[PDB]
Amino acid sequence: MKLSEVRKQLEEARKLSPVELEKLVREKKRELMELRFQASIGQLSQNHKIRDLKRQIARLLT
RNA sequence: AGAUGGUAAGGGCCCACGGUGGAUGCCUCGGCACCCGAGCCGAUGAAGGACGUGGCUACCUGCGAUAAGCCAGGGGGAGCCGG
Ligand SMILES: [Mg+2]
Ligand SMILES: [Mg+2]
Ligand SMILES: [Mg+2]
Ligand SMILES: [Mg+2]
Ligand SMILES: [Mg+2]
Ligand SMILES: [Mg+2]
Ligand SMILES: [Mg+2]
Ligand SMILES: [Mg+2]
Ligand SMILES: [Mg+2]
Ligand SMILES: [Mg+2]
Ligand SMILES: [Mg+2]
Ligand SMILES: [Mg+2]
Ligand SMILES: [Mg+2]
Ligand SMILES: [Mg+2]
Ligand SMILES: [Mg+2]
Ligand SMILES: [Mg+2]
Ligand SMILES: [Mg+2]
Ligand SMILES: [Mg+2]
Ligand SMILES: [Mg+2]
Ligand SMILES: [Mg+2]
Repeated sequence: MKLSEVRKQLEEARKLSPVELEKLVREKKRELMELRFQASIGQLSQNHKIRDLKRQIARLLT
């Protein structure tokens, strides 16, 4: 259901849009690295966080 | 003084049981033929690949650094996160 949620947020991301798109993506990107960085060490990772964040990025990218 | 009976190191034939081997029968996601349909794709980068892509992934499948996926329109009505 998280889809309907984030979607509206993105045309909502039309304060600055292409610019905030980029700002927001870059952010989600870091969170992703921070994530897999901790995922590699083992004792700081669950799971579904990644794929959810991965696809999260995708629709932002759209 | 004479006679003709036992032994099986092993071998043979037959019976029983077993090993090995994978024929025969049954089966079938595959193949074959015909008939009907349908019949082009590419510089808006094809056909076909290489590399990559999953939290743990060797291969196959799918996909392309948005990477077993992204958006929207239909379908569908309880399961789903390929093998
Ligand atoms: Mg721009
Ligand atoms: Mg994933
Ligand atoms: Mg955009
Ligand atoms: Mg004698
Ligand atoms: Mg004997
Ligand atoms: Mg003997
Ligand atoms: Mg056998
Ligand atoms: Mg042309
Ligand atoms: Mg050109
Ligand atoms: Mg191709
Ligand atoms: Mg990999
Ligand atoms: Mg996954
Ligand atoms: Mg990984
Ligand atoms: Mg890996
Ligand atoms: Mg592959
Ligand atoms: Mg990615
Ligand atoms: Mg897929
Ligand atoms: Mg999956
Ligand atoms: Mg899983
Ligand atoms: Mg399953």
